[PDB]
Amino acid sequence: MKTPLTDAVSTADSQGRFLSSTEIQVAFGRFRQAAAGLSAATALTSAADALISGAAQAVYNSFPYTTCMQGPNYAADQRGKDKCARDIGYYLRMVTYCLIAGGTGPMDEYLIAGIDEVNRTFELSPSWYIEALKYIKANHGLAGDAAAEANSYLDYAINALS
Amino acid sequence: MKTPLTDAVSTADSQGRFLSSTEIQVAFGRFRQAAAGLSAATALTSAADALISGAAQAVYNSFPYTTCMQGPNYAADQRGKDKCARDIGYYLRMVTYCLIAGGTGPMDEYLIAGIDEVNRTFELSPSWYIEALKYIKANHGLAGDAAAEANSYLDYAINALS
Amino acid sequence: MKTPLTDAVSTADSQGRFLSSTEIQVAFGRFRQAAAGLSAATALTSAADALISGAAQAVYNSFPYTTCMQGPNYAADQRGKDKCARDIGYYLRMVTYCLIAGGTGPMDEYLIAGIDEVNRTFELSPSWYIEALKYIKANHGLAGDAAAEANSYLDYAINALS
Amino acid sequence: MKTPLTDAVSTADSQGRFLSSTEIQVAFGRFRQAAAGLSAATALTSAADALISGAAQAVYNSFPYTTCMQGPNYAADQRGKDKCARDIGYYLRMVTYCLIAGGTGPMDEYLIAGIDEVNRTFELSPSWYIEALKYIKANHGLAGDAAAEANSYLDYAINALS
Amino acid sequence: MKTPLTDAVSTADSQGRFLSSTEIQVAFGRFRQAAAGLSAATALTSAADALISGAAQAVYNSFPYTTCMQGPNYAADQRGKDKCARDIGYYLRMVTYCLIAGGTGPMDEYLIAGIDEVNRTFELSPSWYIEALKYIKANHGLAGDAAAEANSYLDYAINALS
Amino acid sequence: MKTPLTDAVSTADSQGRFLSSTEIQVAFGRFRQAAAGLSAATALTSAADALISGAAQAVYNSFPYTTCMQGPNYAADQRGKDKCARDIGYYLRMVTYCLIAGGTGPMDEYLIAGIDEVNRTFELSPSWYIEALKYIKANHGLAGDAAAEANSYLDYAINALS
Amino acid sequence: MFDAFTKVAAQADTRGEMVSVAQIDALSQMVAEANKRLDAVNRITANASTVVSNAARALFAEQPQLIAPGGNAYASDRMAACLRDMEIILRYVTYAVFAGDASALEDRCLNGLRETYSALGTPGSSVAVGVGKMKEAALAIVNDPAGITPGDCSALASEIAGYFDRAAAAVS
Amino acid sequence: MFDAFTKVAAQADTRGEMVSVAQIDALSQMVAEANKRLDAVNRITANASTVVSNAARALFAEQPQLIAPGGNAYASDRMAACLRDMEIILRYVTYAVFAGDASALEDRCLNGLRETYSALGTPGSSVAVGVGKMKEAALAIVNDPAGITPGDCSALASEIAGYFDRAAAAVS
Amino acid sequence: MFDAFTKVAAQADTRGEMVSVAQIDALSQMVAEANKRLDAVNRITANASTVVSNAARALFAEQPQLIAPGGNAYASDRMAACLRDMEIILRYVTYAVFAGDASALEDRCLNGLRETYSALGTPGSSVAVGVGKMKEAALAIVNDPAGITPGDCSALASEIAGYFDRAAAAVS
Amino acid sequence: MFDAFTKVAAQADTRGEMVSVAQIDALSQMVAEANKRLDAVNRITANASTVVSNAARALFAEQPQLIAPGGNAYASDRMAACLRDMEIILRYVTYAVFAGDASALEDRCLNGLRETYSALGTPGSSVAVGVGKMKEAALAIVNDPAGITPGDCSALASEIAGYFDRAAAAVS
Amino acid sequence: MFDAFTKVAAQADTRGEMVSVAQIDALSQMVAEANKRLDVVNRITANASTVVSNAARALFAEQPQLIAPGGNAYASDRMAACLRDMEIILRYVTYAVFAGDASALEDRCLNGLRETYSALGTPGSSVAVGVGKMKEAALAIVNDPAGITPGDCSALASEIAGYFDRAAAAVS
Amino acid sequence: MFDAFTKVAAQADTRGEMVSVAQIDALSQMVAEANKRLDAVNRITANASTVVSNAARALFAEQPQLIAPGGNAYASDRMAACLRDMEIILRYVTYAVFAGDASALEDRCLNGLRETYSALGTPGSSVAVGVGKMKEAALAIVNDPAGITPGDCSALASEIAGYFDRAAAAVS
Ligand SMILES: *[C@H](C)[C@H]1/C(=C/c2[nH]c(/C=C3N=C(/C=C4\NC(=O)C(CC)=C4C)C(C)=C\3CCC(=O)O)c(CCC(=O)O)c2C)NC(=O)[C@@H]1C
Repeated sequence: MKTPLTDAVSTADSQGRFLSSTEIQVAFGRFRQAAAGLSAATALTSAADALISGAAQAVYNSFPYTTCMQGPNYAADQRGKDKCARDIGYYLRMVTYCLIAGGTGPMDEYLIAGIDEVNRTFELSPSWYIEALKYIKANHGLAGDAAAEANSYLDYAINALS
Repeated sequence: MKTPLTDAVSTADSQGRFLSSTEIQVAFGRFRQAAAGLSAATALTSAADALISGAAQAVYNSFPYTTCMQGPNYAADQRGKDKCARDIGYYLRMVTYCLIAGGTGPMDEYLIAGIDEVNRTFELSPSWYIEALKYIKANHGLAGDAAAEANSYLDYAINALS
Repeated sequence: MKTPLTDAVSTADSQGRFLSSTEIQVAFGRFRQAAAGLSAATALTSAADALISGAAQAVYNSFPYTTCMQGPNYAADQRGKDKCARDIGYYLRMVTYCLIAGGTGPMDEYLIAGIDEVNRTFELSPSWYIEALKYIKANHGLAGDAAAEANSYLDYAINALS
Repeated sequence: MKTPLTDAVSTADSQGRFLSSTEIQVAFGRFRQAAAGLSAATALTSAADALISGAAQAVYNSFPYTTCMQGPNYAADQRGKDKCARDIGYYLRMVTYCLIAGGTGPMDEYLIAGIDEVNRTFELSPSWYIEALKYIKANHGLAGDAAAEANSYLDYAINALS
Repeated sequence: MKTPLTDAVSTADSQGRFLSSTEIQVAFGRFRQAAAGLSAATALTSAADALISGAAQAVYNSFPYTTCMQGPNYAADQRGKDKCARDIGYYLRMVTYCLIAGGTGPMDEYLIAGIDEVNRTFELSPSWYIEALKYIKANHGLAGDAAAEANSYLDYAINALS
Repeated sequence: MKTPLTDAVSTADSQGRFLSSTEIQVAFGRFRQAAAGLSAATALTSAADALISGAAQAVYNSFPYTTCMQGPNYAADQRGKDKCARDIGYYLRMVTYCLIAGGTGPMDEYLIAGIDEVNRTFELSPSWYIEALKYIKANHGLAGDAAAEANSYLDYAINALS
Repeated sequence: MFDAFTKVAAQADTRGEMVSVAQIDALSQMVAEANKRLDAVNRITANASTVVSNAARALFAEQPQLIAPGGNAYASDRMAACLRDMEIILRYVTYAVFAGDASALEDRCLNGLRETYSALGTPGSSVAVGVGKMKEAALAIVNDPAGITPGDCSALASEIAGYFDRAAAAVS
Repeated sequence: MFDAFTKVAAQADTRGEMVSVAQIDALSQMVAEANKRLDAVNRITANASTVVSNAARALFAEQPQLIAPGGNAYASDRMAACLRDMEIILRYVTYAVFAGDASALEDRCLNGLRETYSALGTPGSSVAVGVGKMKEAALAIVNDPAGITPGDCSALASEIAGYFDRAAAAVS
Repeated sequence: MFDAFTKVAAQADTRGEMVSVAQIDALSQMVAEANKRLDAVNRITANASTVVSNAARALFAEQPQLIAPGGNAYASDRMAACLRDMEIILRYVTYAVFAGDASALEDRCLNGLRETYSALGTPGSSVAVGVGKMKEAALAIVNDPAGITPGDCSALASEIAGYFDRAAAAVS
Repeated sequence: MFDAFTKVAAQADTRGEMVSVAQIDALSQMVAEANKRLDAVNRITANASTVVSNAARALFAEQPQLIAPGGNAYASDRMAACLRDMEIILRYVTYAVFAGDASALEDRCLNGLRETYSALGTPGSSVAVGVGKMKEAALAIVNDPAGITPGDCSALASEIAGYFDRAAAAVS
Repeated sequence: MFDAFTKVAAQADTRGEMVSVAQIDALSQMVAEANKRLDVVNRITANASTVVSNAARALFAEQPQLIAPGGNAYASDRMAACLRDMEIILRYVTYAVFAGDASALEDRCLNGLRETYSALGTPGSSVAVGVGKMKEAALAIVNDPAGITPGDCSALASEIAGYFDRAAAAVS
Repeated sequence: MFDAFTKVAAQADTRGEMVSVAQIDALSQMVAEANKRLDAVNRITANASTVVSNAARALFAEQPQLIAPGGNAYASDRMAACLRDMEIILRYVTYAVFAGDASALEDRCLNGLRETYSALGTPGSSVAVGVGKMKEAALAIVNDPAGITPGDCSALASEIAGYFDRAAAAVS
């Protein structure tokens, strides 16, 4: 579950050794970044709804066919319009989890592992989700380390979906 | 070679993945600690001779028999007296290496792996070296992070020879 | 390379045994089918251009956005329009090879292994190719066993892609 | 258990894949051969007693010592005369089983695996059984595919016993 | 190559240890037995031709068919009569080797491994060789330990064929 | 548990074979040695207390610091003076055991495996125990094979500890 | 595993008998309908990912607790695992049809599956519902008169239903 | 395994919720005491072999039946194994502290340990006493005022005790 | 595993004691009859495939249902497996005799065998009769006066019977 | 490995082409003679151990130095290995015939074999003689007019000779 | 592998020396530019799949023979393998930058790569062109003034170019 | 591997002959001196760590460059490895003596050792010197008249020297 702390414990454990100053240094890094990370999460949480509609609408703009094609993979009805916001919601929620944990762990485990099968099975296009994430980058409005960090996760999702 | 940097790379490489924000955090921790560490190394290096003779002398006091017993494992002659300082030198030198690298790596690889066989084969007592290390602790005269870090490696050597 | 003949030899070889009546029965099956198979291949080959344009045009109909979106994964220019035909070409050609070989082998090896990665990387939608294949089914105009067999490979590609 | 059908399913299962046209062609082969096979089985079953005594008697001719040496591996008493026929019966029965299953399976599993240890332990000569099988070939009186296929199993036994 | 000496070394080496009093005791065992062993070898070697003809002839008596049946597995010609003596020769020679090495090693390696395939392939009956070996037992004329030991190898061959 | 008998059985069982004259020869060597060995054990047992104090005392002479240094690993108090004799007692008892078994087995299993970690952990010097065993050699007063064999175990302890 | 032939040979052997003329005819007849069996397998297979995905969709719409956060099919890991099971159960049902004997299915798929689900907390009864939905779609696909020689497939359809039914019974 | 952050992220996910303003503050606060937690790990670690060896010695003095011939720590092989366990338990305890979550310790060390000991005939109760002795020595080492910035470490010391305490509970 | 010596060393060690003058004498006497023990092993071994094959034959003659089609020794696979078992039990009996202690036999062969047979449907009681027939044939071969220095082997015979007996008891 | 079909599909693919009306015809033709090819395989197989044993016998008669003590086929180990090779070579020849393409034989059997023999000291030229003898007996068997529908098998016989010949060429 | 620090400790150790005040300063300075090094790592990483995919597309456009049927990147198997290599080389390039030392890249990636390609018939020179394209896109991405604190990254950019360049040289 | 006996049996078999009265006598004589051979093995073994450690010490004092930082025996890892090699060589020499044949030593130890040292950069010639010192100490220990039945061990001593010599030759 890739986070600085669990990752450090994990190597030590797998080499049968007590934590050394290396792992303490890992912790230092984590705890120093956490300041920015926790901020950015509170920030994203509070802009949650604006970000989700925003993104959803962005995707419908880049890909207008998704709001007119019939059939369950698209958002021409309200059912689908809802599934879509739900999923973008999921992406953003994971990003906040990443920010809190200080690593991709939570997104790795709750969203990315198996995404390829879901999208292939249900005929969803990764291109759509990439657009949603792109929007969240342009519009989250965080500054400094909170920004560079949140962006790292948003870009990571993009890389997974490319 | 256990250091924050090579450790971070190592896990990423073994999971076949690009470095994420976790490993960047590792590097932050490392680079922040480096300031204190590199200082402490400079300090120790300059006090090199006082520390080594001081230590050797400490050991000969705790264990006077080592300066009178005949035979090659002991320091009753100048030959032994010199091997002994050489060894303590090696310990200290590794401690500086650890400070610089930010982890036990260099001591693990140059000194620790194999020590148990050397001491058994040549009949050297771990208790003598523990005493030398204890003296370096009491007398390096470092303050703050430099001190907490150097002591971590001095104690680690002590834990390895116990 | 999954074909009745090579599959039969393969098991026998993995069990370290000479070919028995089982594998002769496999070859019987294969040689019987081949009459229909080689015909169907000759037929599809001669309808090659009508099928490919027809197919490409079907896709452009189901998904008109693919002929106006800018950028390389789409066919709004002639470069793309060509890539697309080329790819449909490839699918049909593999189907003839499967018909000849009496199994999916050639498509498994030249087209199916790795497809997922190509489509993800270059942002090509499996839904597009699914429509090309559906068209080839509806319009190859084969009868009897040639048809049942050709369709089995066209449906397989669709299952791999869905 | 080597038969066209189970062999087909087996490979598919071990490759984790649904059955393709290749495995349908295996079945075609099997079902086509079944007609001859099931006939041959009916025929051999009805000539069971003539074939068994005949064979037993052939063996006793080729190897007359077997009907006079004392001791349990031979047929100088009724006990042994009976064992012998029982075994010849087993061989024939297995041949019918193969004819029905469309492969060596049943004979591999009920008779062939372990035969070498039984014959060594009980001092039975493979040469005796070989002569029995040779007789069954000469005398079953089958035509066409029924013959070619029965003979394949009779010869397989001979090969196993060589 | 199963002999007290090489077995001893073999275990020691596989456990990565120097030879202890155990393996010295193995060698005591071996060297003590050697006196009898080497004598027995000398004795068997000098009665070699009487033993071989004797045995061959015994075999031809127990199994008269072997001197009348046509075909290459039997001794109805000189060619086969010669193969037979050759083989009995081989058995006896291996027994001497086993007496000299102080274990079954030489027989295991030169004769026993592969015997079952040779006798199946060339249609030679183990019963025949068993009879030769029985004859060598009854007629070697050795006394005491030389007898108990030589007999042990003769019986071993008999157990292997069987 | 390294002894001629269990070693012999062990190889045979790992090669899935009945015992042959090789292993009988192993038992011969053991049973032959056993006369000297069981006598040696009776002798050492009855000089048990002289040998233990003797040895303990010898150690205290070679290493007088052990009787003065404060702290638990040493014998400055009666507590430690008792631990020490206990331990030497253990070494001697194991040596009797090895004489009885005819191998290092019992000492390997009760004493040797793990000794390195005990001595490192509790800070006990192998040198001390080497001096005890050296005294036991010089003073057991055994003659002939008893002596050669008993010394073999004493020396093996010394090798393990060196 | 047994196929239809091999299942019969097995029982004959424990009795030490040669297959009776009646039994040989029974198999003979199963031979004569070989082509329909094979169509049955080609059609179900040639539509497997539609059969799966539709049944999974129907199921989730019918049972939203499954995919609500907290539900057994929530999380991509789990959803993917769930689709995977549908597909596997289908795969093993087709193997049974092709061979004309339930064993591939019983031995390598159904056996112990009930206990697997229980330990994980997967609601078997839900899986059965999934399996049921696939059965209907499968059957409809075999029965469709388009592009095939007309004939009676009803006995076969009964057999295919059978295999689905025990898959459903076995989890649950 | 979970660490303090990750344990919260897990629980929020099963609810499909973002971590609440309260829970982010709770974590924030645990971040601000970061330095004491790491001191807590460094000091226990930097003294591990003393903590082990002294606890082992006290235990044996207290319980001679353990090292009397016949007892579970008699024989080099077994003494070494026993020391090795003390050391292992301490190592996992320190992992738990560092991560600020018991899971590493529960999952990779304590779970099933009681059954292991019972099978072997190792007196778990005795292990517990050992673990207990290490707990005291450990705590006295984290609480020592020499050479550190003065402050309150009482909540942390309570957390550390907890981890030890569950280790003693788990074998036993 | 233990041999005669090693069995006694094991018990002495759990007491922390050196073997007593009595116990050394008991061993010493076992040494003095070493030669008969070894004959015992050589003779049984040197006739192993006769001992097995004859026992198996008498068994089947006595118990036809074993080899009648349907029975647990019918089918070459199973017959071979069955002789193999006879052979194995005898192999482990001779080990026991050689080492002068039942452990090799108890630990590596008998232990769990009853349960194996039960699971498979092998009639253990039948195995015991097989074991028993082997026992008689073995004992007659060790006791045959031909070609050996005359002496008393009755104690040894009693030991060997012992080993066989527990082998029969253990499956069954 | 390739079979006749697949070897042609491989070549067309590196050209990016559909097989030509000519090359489909060539394959169509090879289909029409399927039955002979399969007899070819059945007959050689159904006589495999006679083919081998007789060839090995002729070879050793012809070349006694092979089985004289010291020679490469002396010692049971070696004799057995040698029969084993004859058999393997024949097994891979029949695969070649069955697939209608030399690759199974080239890739999995012949390739590197010359170097294997060289390292061991096996006289490859001898192996070739063995192979050659097998070739004749095989051919004679496939050509026998007894019990088959009369027809021309000469092209097929020429193919089979080919596969033997390259085995012979490959070791040597 | 070495990182910047570790590489200097290695060299000092083979000389039995403590790192000189000059060499400590050199590292100290490398510490002072830490942030820039990490941005570069984050920037190349956070754009990996665009860097790869665009380079791959440019390459194939420029070199159609690679994707013409018969070329080394024709067939999905091969295309995917090819993209996979692009992505690997890039992954190891970023490791090298992060550690500030070429070894991760030399040892675990480049070493023996030339020989692998030669064996397979991958045109190495082509790969180098692919690596080259990635180098440019990478560098432009690290150098982009948008959304970063302005400052001099030239030396670092020169370091990054170096790693790419040896990747190119190593295949080829 | 061969032992004295087995080496002769091997040679007699490639000739198809029974060992000659002469060669039996030769072995018989080697049997008669058994006891001295075994004393040779026991005495070298019973002093192995003295033999090794002393030779290691004389070597380093003679060749300081070996243990100077930078030298092949510098670093604990390397020193330990070097001691380990001395001890391995000695172990295999004693095997050779016990078996009375050089093969154990030739095959399992010396063969390819020269090429291993060359690749690592261990100075073989130095190893030889080590081996040589061990040779002298060993020989002095086997020849010591104290505590043994007086006799001539000169031929044995020559054999033992031999084995050490080829070890030195093999590596240098
Ligand atoms: C040459 C190396 C030196 C030498 C040897 C020597 N030894 C003997 C006699 C015996 N040696 C043994 C050896 C052992 N006995 C044991 O119990 C063990 C371990 C269990 C060993 C290794 C034995 C049993 C004997 C028999 C009688 C005795 O104790 O002396 C001799 C006599 C010749 C013989 O071959 O038996 C000789 C010459 N003697 C020297 O002068 C060299 C220094």
